[PDB]
Amino acid sequence: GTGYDLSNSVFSPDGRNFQVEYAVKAVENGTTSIGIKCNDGVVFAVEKLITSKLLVPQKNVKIQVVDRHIGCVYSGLIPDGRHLVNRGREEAASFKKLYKTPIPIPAFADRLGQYVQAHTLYNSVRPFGVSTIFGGVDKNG
Amino acid sequence: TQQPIVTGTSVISMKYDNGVIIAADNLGSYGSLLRFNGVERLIPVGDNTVVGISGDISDMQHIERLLKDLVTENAYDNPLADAEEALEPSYIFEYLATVMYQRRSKMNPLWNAIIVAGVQSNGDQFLRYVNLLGVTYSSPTLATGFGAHMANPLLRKVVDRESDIPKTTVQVAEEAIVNAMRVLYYRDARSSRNFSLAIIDKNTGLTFKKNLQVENMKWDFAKDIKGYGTQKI
Repeated sequence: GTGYDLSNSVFSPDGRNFQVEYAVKAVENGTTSIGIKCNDGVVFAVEKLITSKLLVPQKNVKIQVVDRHIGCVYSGLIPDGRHLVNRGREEAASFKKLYKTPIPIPAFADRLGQYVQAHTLYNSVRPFGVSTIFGGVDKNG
Repeated sequence: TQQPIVTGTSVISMKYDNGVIIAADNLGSYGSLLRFNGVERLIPVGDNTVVGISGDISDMQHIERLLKDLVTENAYDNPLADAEEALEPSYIFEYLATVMYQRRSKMNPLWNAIIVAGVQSNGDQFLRYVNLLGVTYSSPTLATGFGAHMANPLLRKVVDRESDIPKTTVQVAEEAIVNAMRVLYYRDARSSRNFSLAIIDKNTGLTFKKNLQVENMKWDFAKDIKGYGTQKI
C-alpha cells in the first residue's frame, strides 16, 4: 500500500512512523549543538549561524535553562525547542512544589521523553522537530 | 485560610539616608503557647529586597515558595537577570499585593501582614505594606500588629517626615530598631527575645544578622514593687 507517511502515529508495514523520521530529517538541517559530561558536571555548547552582521552579537540566546540546575540545548526547529523547554519547566515546577527537592536529572529526562512519545501517538499532533541535549548536577552527581 | 493557627507577631521597619532596615523576632506561636522558637520571618529576595511577614506561618511559607518560584521564573530566558532585568523591590511588592487582594476577594485570604523593604536600581528606598485585606500603604516607618501601635511612635520620632530621612544614619536607625524590639519584648505577650535584623543599604548591599537578642533590660525596680496597693511586705 501507500500513504503510510501522510498521517502521524500510523505504523508502516515495516513498523515505522515515517513522520517521526521526517522530523528527524528536519532536525539534521539545524545547527550543531553538543554536550560533554565532565567529572563534576556537564558543559553545553552551540553554534549560532550569523546570517548577517545586522544580528546583535551576544544576543539571540540559544541555550535555555530549566529550574536552577538543568541546562538544555536543542538542534532543529527552535520554536519546538522553546515549547519543549517550557513544558519541562512546568514539569520541574510541579515536581518541586509537590516534593520540595529539585527535580532529579533522570526524572526530568523521563518527563520530556514521555511528553515527546505522547506527541508521537496521535494523528492530530505533529512530532517534535528537535533533538535535545540537556542535563545537570543532582544529588547523584 | 479561615482562621490562623501558628502565627508570628510584629514586624518593624524604617527608612534612613542610604537605605532601609527591617526586623522581626523568631517566634511561632500556637495561640497562647510559644511553640516554635527560631522561626525566620524575614525572607531575603535577591540582593536588594527583604520581605517581612507576620501572621499564619503556613501562609508565610507558601509566600516563601511563591517568592522562590518568582525568582526562578524571572531567571528564565533572561541574560540580564543578575543586572538590569533583576527583581526590584517594587516588582515583588506589586506581585504580592495583587496576590493578597485576589485572595481577599475570593474569601480565602492569606492571613498575613507583609512589609516589603529594599533599594531600587536607582538607589531609591522602597518600603511598603500589605495585608490580608489587600490594603497597601507606604510610610517612612512601617510596623505590623502591636508594633503598629508601639514601634511606630518610637520610630516616628526619628523620621516624622520625608525630609527627616536624609538626616538619619544607619547607626541611628539600627539603635531605634533595637529599642523598639526591646519595648515589644517588654509589652508583647506573644513576643520573643531572639530576633533577626536586615539592612538594605544602597552602597553596602544586604546585611542580614540572625540570632540577635534583646539586651540592656531594666528589671531591678521590680524589687520595690510589693502588693497591689495597701500591702507593705
